[PDB]
Amino acid sequence: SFFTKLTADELWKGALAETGAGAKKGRGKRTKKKKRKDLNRGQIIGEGRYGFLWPGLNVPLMKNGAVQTIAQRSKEEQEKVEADMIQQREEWDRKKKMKVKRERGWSGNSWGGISLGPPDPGPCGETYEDFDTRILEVRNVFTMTAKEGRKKSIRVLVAVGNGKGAAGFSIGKATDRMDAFRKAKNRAVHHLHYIERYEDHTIFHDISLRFKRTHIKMKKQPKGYGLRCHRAIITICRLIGIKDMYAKVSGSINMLSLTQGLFRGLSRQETHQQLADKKGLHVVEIREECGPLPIVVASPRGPLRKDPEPEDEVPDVKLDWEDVKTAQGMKRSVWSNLKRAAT
Amino acid sequence: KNRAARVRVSKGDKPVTYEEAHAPHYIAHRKGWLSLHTGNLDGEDHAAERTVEDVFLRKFMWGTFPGCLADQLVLKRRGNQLEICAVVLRQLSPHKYYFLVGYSETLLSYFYKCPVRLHLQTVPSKVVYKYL
Amino acid sequence: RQFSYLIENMARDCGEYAHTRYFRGGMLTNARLLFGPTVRLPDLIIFLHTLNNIFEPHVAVRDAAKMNIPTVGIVDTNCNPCLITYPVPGNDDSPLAVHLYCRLFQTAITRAKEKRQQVEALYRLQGQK
Amino acid sequence: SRYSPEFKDPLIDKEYYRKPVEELTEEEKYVRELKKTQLIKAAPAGKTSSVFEDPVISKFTNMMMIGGNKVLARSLMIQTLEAVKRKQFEKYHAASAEEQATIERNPYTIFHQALKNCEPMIGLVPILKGGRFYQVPVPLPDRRRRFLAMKWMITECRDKKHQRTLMPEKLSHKLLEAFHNQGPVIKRKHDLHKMAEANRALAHY
Amino acid sequence: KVWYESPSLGSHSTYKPSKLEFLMRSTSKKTRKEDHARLRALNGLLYKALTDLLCTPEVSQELYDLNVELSKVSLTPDFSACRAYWKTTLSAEQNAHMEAVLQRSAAHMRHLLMSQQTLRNVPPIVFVQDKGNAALAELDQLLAVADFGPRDTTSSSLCGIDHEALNKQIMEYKRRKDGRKRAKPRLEQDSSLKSYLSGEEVEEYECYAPD
Amino acid sequence: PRQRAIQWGEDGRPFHYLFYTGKQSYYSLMHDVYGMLLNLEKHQVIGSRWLIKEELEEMLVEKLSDLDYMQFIRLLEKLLTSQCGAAEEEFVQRFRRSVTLESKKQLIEPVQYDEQGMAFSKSEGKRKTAKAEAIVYKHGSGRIKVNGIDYQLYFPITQDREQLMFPFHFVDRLGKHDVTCTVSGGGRSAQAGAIRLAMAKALCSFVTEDEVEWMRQAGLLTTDPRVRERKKPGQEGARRKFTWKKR
RNA sequence: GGACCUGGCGGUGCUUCAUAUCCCUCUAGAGGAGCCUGUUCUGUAAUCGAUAAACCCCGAUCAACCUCACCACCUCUUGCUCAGCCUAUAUACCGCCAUCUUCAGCAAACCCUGAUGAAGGCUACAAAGUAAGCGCAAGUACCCACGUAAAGACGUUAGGUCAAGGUGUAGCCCAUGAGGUGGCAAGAAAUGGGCUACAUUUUCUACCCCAGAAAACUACGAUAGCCCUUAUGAAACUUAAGGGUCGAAGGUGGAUUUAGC
Ligand SMILES: [K+]
Ligand SMILES: [K+]
Ligand SMILES: [K+]
Ligand SMILES: [K+]
Ligand SMILES: [K+]
Ligand SMILES: [K+]
Ligand SMILES: [Mg+2]
Ligand SMILES: [Mg+2]
Ligand SMILES: [Mg+2]
Ligand SMILES: [Mg+2]
Ligand SMILES: [Mg+2]
Ligand SMILES: [Mg+2]
Ligand SMILES: [Mg+2]
Ligand SMILES: [Mg+2]
Ligand SMILES: [Mg+2]
Ligand SMILES: [Mg+2]
Ligand SMILES: [Mg+2]
Ligand SMILES: [Mg+2]
Ligand SMILES: [Mg+2]
Ligand SMILES: [Mg+2]
Ligand SMILES: [Mg+2]
Ligand SMILES: [Mg+2]
Ligand SMILES: [Mg+2]
Ligand SMILES: [Mg+2]
Ligand SMILES: [Mg+2]
Ligand SMILES: [Mg+2]
Repeated sequence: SFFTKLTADELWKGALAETGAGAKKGRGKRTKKKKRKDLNRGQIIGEGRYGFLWPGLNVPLMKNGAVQTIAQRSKEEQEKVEADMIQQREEWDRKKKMKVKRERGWSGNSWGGISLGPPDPGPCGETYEDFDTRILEVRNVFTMTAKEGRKKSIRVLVAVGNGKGAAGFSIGKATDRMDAFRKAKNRAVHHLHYIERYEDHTIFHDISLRFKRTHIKMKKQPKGYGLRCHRAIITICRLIGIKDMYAKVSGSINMLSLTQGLFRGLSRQETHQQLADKKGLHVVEIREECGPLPIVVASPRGPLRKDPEPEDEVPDVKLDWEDVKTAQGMKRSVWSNLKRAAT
Repeated sequence: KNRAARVRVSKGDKPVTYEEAHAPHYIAHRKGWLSLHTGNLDGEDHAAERTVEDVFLRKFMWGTFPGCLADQLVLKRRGNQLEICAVVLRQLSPHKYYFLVGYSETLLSYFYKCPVRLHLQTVPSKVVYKYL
Repeated sequence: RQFSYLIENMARDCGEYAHTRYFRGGMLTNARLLFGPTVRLPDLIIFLHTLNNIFEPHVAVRDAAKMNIPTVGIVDTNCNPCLITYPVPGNDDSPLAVHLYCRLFQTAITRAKEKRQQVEALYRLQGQK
Repeated sequence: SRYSPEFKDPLIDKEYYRKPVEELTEEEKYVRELKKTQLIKAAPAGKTSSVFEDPVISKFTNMMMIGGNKVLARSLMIQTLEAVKRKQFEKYHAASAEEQATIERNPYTIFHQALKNCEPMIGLVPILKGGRFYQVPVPLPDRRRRFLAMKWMITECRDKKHQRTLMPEKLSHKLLEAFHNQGPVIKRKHDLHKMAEANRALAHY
Repeated sequence: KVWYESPSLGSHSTYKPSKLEFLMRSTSKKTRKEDHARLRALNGLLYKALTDLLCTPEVSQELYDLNVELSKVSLTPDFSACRAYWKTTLSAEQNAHMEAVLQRSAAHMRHLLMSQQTLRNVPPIVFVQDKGNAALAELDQLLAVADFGPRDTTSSSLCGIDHEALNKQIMEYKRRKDGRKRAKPRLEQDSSLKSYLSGEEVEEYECYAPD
Repeated sequence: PRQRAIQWGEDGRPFHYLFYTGKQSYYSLMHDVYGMLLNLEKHQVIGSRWLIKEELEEMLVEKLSDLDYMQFIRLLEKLLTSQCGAAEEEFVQRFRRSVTLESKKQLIEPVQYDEQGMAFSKSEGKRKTAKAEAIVYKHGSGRIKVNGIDYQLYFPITQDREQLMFPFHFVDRLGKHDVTCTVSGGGRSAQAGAIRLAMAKALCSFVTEDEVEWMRQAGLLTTDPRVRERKKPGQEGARRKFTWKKR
C-alpha cells in the first residue's frame, strides 16, 4: 500500500534502534551494527529506470537554441547509466573505506601515549598551536546511582607541553570520552608549570622524591643518553623538552600520583645560577671529556665570598642502596640495560 | 509519559521549527492547522475524502520535491480550487522548480479533477525556532 | 560591613572599583562567563580586610593569585599574608585605622592620576613645537 | 471549591445588622468596615432569615436524607413534629389540671431536650497494643456529642426491628421516650458511659 | 576533639538564634550536621534557666511555694515560641492553682529571663502541661458528672486452609472422573580506540541571473 | 526585550564603580538607601503596595534573588519609620505601586415607569442552568407571579417558597412589593435560587444603601458559581474513581 | 586482605509530614444472594495478547456468517501487489503508552575544593558556585483570577504492544502463503468488576410532590428459566425489544476491602 510507506528518517530510526533499553545501559553490544546510509545521496531528480530524458529536469532545456523534446535512452545507453551508478556507488564505499590509520600508543589497545593535538583556541583569539597534548590514562568509572544503578563515565588524564620547558596536566571527567579529552586538554593549558632544563636537554641535578606512595628517582644524564624512564615519564619529558634522563619508579605505580609527583619534583629543581647566588660562589663544571679544564657554569650576581666552602671530610648524605649496589657490580638484573628502541 | 508528536529534549544541538516544537495540546492555541477545508465543520460532508487527498498530496510533494521542502505543507481549499503552499529551499536551480511546479500542478489537476495551484516560498535555510 | 559604605565611597571618589558584598564563586576565575569574553579583570586588588566574616581568608586572595593579579592587603595579627603581594601589617578593626588607610590609598591613587595627566599634557605641547 | 479563598461565608442574622452603632465596640466596628471590602459567598438554599429556622432540625433532616431526596427528608421531619405535637395534645386533654402543668406540647422543645438527653459526655476509641486491640476512654468534643445523639436516633429508627411502622411514628415515639430519659437510644448512651468506666485503667494510653 | 564532631569550618561564626534570621534565610538551605547541636544545647540552657527561677524564692513567693517541677523544655526551631512542660499534681484542685499562678508568672518570668543578656531575646514561653496525664484527670472530671442511668463460622479458617472448598473441588473432579553467566562490567570490551586508530573520516560568491 | 548596554568602553574600564559585584544596579541602590539613613541620623498603606520582584528586576534591568528583594524592602521600611523628608519621600514612592481596590458596593438598577406610571426595577439571576428575570414593583401587596402562575402553585415545594421569601423578609418588606418573573432551565430548586437572586438585585433599587450592604453580606446578591463538574474519562464520575481492583 | 566512597538494605534513630489521606473519625459501597461481564482453571479437533501495584466490560466506542488471526476437510501456485507471511524475537526497534507523577527535578558548557583519589560544591548580618535549555510555573481551554481539565522533563520497571501500521535480524516460498465449506468458543468450579435486590425514606397507579391503594407463602424480589410475537439480517433454540408464564435465592452480608472535601 502506498499509504503504509514512511519517510527515510522514520525507517532509519527504527532500523538503527539507537533509543531503547538496549542503548540506555549499553545492554546491547555492537560487533555487527546497522549503519545509517543516505540513499538520496547520489540520486538525481528526474532519473528513473525507464531512462526518460525530461527537458529542464535531468537534461538541458534548450539544445542548439531550440527546446528539447521528451526522449528516452536506448536500452544499451541505459545499461551503461545503471552500471556507472553501481561503480560510482562502490567508489564512494571505497573512498570511505580508505581512512588514514593513526599511530598507536604504548600498546595497540591503549589510549596512553596518543596525541590529541593542540588545545582549542580560547574565546579571545587565543591560540596554542605550539603545545602538544598526550593522553596518560583513560579510565571507565562506574557510579552507583539512587535510581539509575551503575552509570558509566570517563576520567581522562592528559599532559600538555610546548617542548620548551612549559608543561602541565589536568584531569577530565565527562560521560563521553571525547568530551573528557576536551576538558582535560583545555584545562591543562591554564595550569602550566615551567621546568628548568640544564643545557635545554636534561635536569639540573638528580631528583629523588616521594609523592604519597609513589617514589620517583631521576638522574641527570649527558647528551645522547636518551629517555630511559617509565613510558609515562617518557611521554611527559617529550612535552617538557627533556631529551636525556634516567628515572626509576618504585612503590605504587599510580599514573596520577606519578604525573603530579613528577611535576612537583621537576618544578622544585634548583638551577646553577640559584646555587651560585645562594652560596655566593662560582659553580665549576668538571667534564671528563674535557679533562681538567674548569668550566664555570654560573657566577654569583652579588658579591663573591672569600671564605672557601667547608670541606667536611665525610658527607652525611643518605645514599640509595640501588645506586651503590650498581657502582659495586653487585646489582644483577636481566632486565637492566636492555636494548630498546630510540626514545 | 506522552509521546505523540513531541520532539524530546536533547543536548541543545537539535534545531526544530515552530511546528515541530509544539506538542498536540498547543494545536488551536499556539499553532494553527496545516489544512483548511469545510469537511470537518458541523453539518458538512466528505471529510473522509478530503483527508485521504491531504495524505496523498503530502507524500506526493515530499517525493516530488525531494530534499527541497523546508517545512510542512499548508493545504487550502476554496470552492473547487486547491492551493498548495510550500516553503522550499534555494538549492535546486530555478528551472527545476518551474518544471516541477508545472508538472505537479498539471498531474494533480487531472488526478483530482480540480484546478490545483502550487505556491512556493523559498528560504536560504530551514527556519529555526529553537534548539532543543 | 562596619566599613562597607566608607570603602565604596572611597572607591567612587578615586575613580576606582569596590567589591564589599558577598563574593560569589568565580568572579575572577570565571569572569568571562559571568561578565563576557571581553571582560577586563582588575590589575590590582587592595584588601582593607583579608578575612571574611567567618574568620577565613577572603576567597579573592587565593583567586587573585590564580589570575596573576597583585594584591595589596592590610594584614592584622590573625591574618595570613603568604599570598598577599604587598602586605601591610596594621590594625584593620579600629575605625581610625581603616579611615586612615582609605585616605592614604585614595590620595595615592588620585595623585598618580593627576601626575599621569600632567606628564601627558606636557609631552604633547612639547611635541607639536 | 469554585469559591476562591477570598470569599467569606455569609452571616444570615437580621439582628446583627440592625444593632445600633453606639452599642458597637472598636473591635466590632472594624469587622463591619472590613466586610464591606470582602467577597461574600451566595447564601445556600438551606438556610434563610425566617424566624422559624432551626439549625438543629435542618441538620437532623440532612442526616436522614437518602440520595439527595430533601423533599422526602423534610416531609418526614415535619410529619414527625406533627406526630409529637398530636401525641402531647392527646396526653394533655386526658390529664388532670395538675398534671397538665407538667406536660410539654411544643415539639421543638421536646426534640431538643430528647437529643440533649442522648448526647454522650465521654466516648471510646479503638487502640492497638501488642498486636491486641483495647478501647480507650476519651472526652468527646461538643460537635461530636451532638452528632452522636442524632446518628443514634436516626440509626435506631432505621433498625429492622420495627416492622412496617412508618418513620414519623417510629421517630416520634423515640423522641418522646428519650424526652423522658427512657428508650434504646438512652441505653446506648448509658452503655457507652458504662463501658468507659470499665476502661478507666487504660486511660493512660 | 572527641567522637562528638567539632570540625565545622565556620566554628567562629556568631550563633544568632532570632526570629528575624529565620526569615532572611535561603529556602534551599538545610540544617547542617552540627547545626542541630546548637539547638539541642540551647534548648537545654533554657531548661537550666527556668528550673532555677522556680526554686529561688526571690523570683516570686507564690511560685516558690508551688514547688513546680519542669518535666521538659524544648524551644522551637522557628524562634517564635518556646515549649515548657511541668508535671501535674494529683489533686485537680491543686492543678488549677499551679496553672493559674504559672500563667500569670510567665509574663514576668519572660522579663526575668531577659535579665540574662545571653538569652535576652527569649520568645514568649508556652507553659504546656504534661507528665501527669492531664487528660486522664480531665476524663475523671467528666466521668463523675456523666449519667450512667439506673444501675442493674468455619473451623477451616482456624486450620489455615479452606478444607471445605477444596473438598468440593476434588469432589467435582471426582464427579467427572466417574542461571547464565554475566560478564564483569569493567572487563566489557570497547572498539572506540580501534575506530579511532583505524581513522575518523566523516568527510561563497552569489550572483543575480547566474550562469 | 530591553538590552543592557555595554558595561565598559574601548579601554576596558567598567563605567560603574560596582561593576565587579555583578549586581551594580542593585548594590548601587542599596548604597544610596544606606547613605540616606545615615544622613537622617546626623540630622536627627491602603492605596499603595510595594513593587514585586519582577518589577524591581525591570527598574534595575538585572536578575535578583528572593532574599535580595527582601533585603531591599526591609531597608525601605526602615526608611519610612524615620523622619524622612520630601527628598526621602519621592525616592520611596518610586518603589510604591498603587494597589487598586475594587468597590464591592452593589450596583443599583434604574427605576423605570410603566404605561400606568408605576415605578419598578428589573434584574436577572442565574443558578446552575436556570436563568430568571424579575420585575419588582415599588408598591404592591406581596403578589409574586412566576411564568404567569401564583408562586405557591408554581413552587409546591415549601423550600422553594422559603427561598423567594428570604430577600423580602431579610429587609422587612413582606407584603410591600409585587413581582412578575420569568424563569427557564434548571430544576425546581435551581429555578427558585435564580428567582431569589433576580428579585434581590431588583429589590436593591427600593432600599437604603445600608440595607443593600446587609443583603450583600448575607449572600443575597452573589451569583452562586457552583455548577455541575464534568465527568472525566477513566473514572466513574467527576470525582469518584472506578473500584481499585482487589489485589 | 586493609582503608574509604557510592548504591541497596536495615524486625534502623530522630524530627516534621500525608488531607479523601497511613490510622481513627464522615457518607455510600464491595466481601453474602441472583443475574450481567472479564479472568483463571477444566473442557474442546479448535486463536492470540494484557495478566502485583501499573491485568481482569483490558486491545473490543464490542465475535450469529463476516469480523478471524483458530480447528477439520477440499482447493490454488509468479499468487489483490515489480508477490506473500497475524511466522520467531517488544530482550533489535520506530510509532503510541502505562508507572512513580496525588513528583520537582534534570542538565550541556564553565568554575572551584579534596595534595589534581573515588568524590564534593550550602550558610542572606551569606562561607564557591555561575548556569543556557527542558520540566514545574506562567499562559491557554471550560463558567472567573476559583476549580476541573490539559500539561507533567530526565529517569525507573530490557514495563505494554512485531496482532494498528512500519520495520532490523532470523525463518517459510507446492506453504509457516492464498481461497472455499462447515465448525469451536462449554462450565465441575474458583475469582474480579458491574447490575438488580433483600423492601415502609418501601411497592402499584394518577400526578410530577397537599392523592388513593398495596404491604409476608397471590407481599417485596430475575434484566434468570420456559413459551410466544416482533425488530435486524440471506441466515436468530441463539442477538435485541415486548408479552405471557414462572415467583427462586435474597431478610442488608465474617476476616477484609473501595471511593469521595
Ligand atoms: K548507606
Ligand atoms: K454487599
Ligand atoms: K518501548
Ligand atoms: K509491528
Ligand atoms: K519483525
Ligand atoms: K461485585
Ligand atoms: Mg593489537
Ligand atoms: Mg497519562
Ligand atoms: Mg583585625
Ligand atoms: Mg457518582
Ligand atoms: Mg457477590
Ligand atoms: Mg501470555
Ligand atoms: Mg508479553
Ligand atoms: Mg506487571
Ligand atoms: Mg467461516
Ligand atoms: Mg466466526
Ligand atoms: Mg497465516
Ligand atoms: Mg519493553
Ligand atoms: Mg486556575
Ligand atoms: Mg489529567
Ligand atoms: Mg503547567
Ligand atoms: Mg519484557
Ligand atoms: Mg496456511
Ligand atoms: Mg423475564
Ligand atoms: Mg425475518
Ligand atoms: Mg409477587
